[PDB]
Amino acid sequence: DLRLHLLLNTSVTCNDGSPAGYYLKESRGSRRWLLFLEGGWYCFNRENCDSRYDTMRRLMSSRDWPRTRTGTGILSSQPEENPYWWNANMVFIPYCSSDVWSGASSKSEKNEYAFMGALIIQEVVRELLGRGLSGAKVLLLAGSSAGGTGVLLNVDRVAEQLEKLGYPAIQVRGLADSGWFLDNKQYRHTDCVDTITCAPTEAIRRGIRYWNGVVPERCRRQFQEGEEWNCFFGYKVYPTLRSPVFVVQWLFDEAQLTVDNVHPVQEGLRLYIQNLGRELRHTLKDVPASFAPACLSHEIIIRSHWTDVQVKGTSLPRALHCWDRSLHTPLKGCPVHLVDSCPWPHCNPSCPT
Ligand SMILES: Cc1ccccc1OCC(=O)Nc1cccnc1
Ligand SMILES: *[C@@H]1O[C@H](CO)[C@@H](O)[C@H](O)[C@H]1NC(C)=O
Repeated sequence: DLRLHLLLNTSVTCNDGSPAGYYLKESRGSRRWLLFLEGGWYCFNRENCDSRYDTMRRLMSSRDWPRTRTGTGILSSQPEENPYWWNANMVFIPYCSSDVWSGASSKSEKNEYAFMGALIIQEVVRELLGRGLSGAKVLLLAGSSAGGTGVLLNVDRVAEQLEKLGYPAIQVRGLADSGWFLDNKQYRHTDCVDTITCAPTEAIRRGIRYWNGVVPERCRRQFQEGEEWNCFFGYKVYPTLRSPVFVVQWLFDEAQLTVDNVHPVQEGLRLYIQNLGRELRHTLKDVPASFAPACLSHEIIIRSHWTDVQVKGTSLPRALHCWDRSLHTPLKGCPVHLVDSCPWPHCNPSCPT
């Protein structure tokens, strides 16, 4: 199991001011480190954050966290469950900031909640250097759903932090799972007046101001003041990134469909769904490290059965291993770019049931 450590710097906090933290299982023979960001939506104003505190409190506070957690999927230490990185040092960072890992604002006389996601990642990295990370050769920052978007927003900052601290030999890389969203037209639509009616772009623009949210520097410089919300969308931020990033994305992601107001399918909805798959596939055509099956699902990398899905005969653990080999051009029988071309959910027989 992975063991809980609360941060020694207790000024870096979850939403309610309790200390943030991480779960760790060391592997002393290994110089590989996997730091995984949890997901779980977000909140963007006082009223909706208050509701989240009543019934989603573990995503806002460490008060009730358990002392241990079992590693699953890519966080498993058994080769049977994790063919890719079973011998690595494993870290699970709980999401308790409700800010897509972007925030840098403390609780104060002016702020009911703290939004410190960007500062939590930096503080975890700092405290791990004293526990073995100083001797690493590869640090893979991974994450699912809001945590996948968090990888995109934070991977280059982790790289800059380690360089400035004097560790230029640690190779920082990202693995973004189910965090690559489209700011597309919705299937049915409403003007932004509450949580359920506010479209992704309008909700993120309000959140960024509420959280004091920060985005990667090169993307910020392209879009400029007031337009930083654009950098939460993978196809817009990815081209600006310098660290290698592997992108895992279902073509018909369930969270994407929910934000699009989609739930015996007639012509209009058939065309909408087929167009969404085509648009997603278009955005990945120049992403050389990617895995994108034609399934209706959400998240995969910490699921126990993540080994089952294949694209063109290649599983996800195999694709990631091929990525590792490519970063030692293309490799015989060891592909890294795997995107389905069939146009309807479950046209791939390996999709999750
Ligand atoms: C849509 C989006 C774009 C960029 C960055 C983050 C985003 O949203 C993450 C998320 O988790 N959304 C969600 C909405 C309702 C129910 N579940 C999930
Ligand atoms: C605690 O965290 C803040 C914010 O990341 C940092 O600037 C500060 O120096 C830390 N405190 C100590 C004693 O390192």
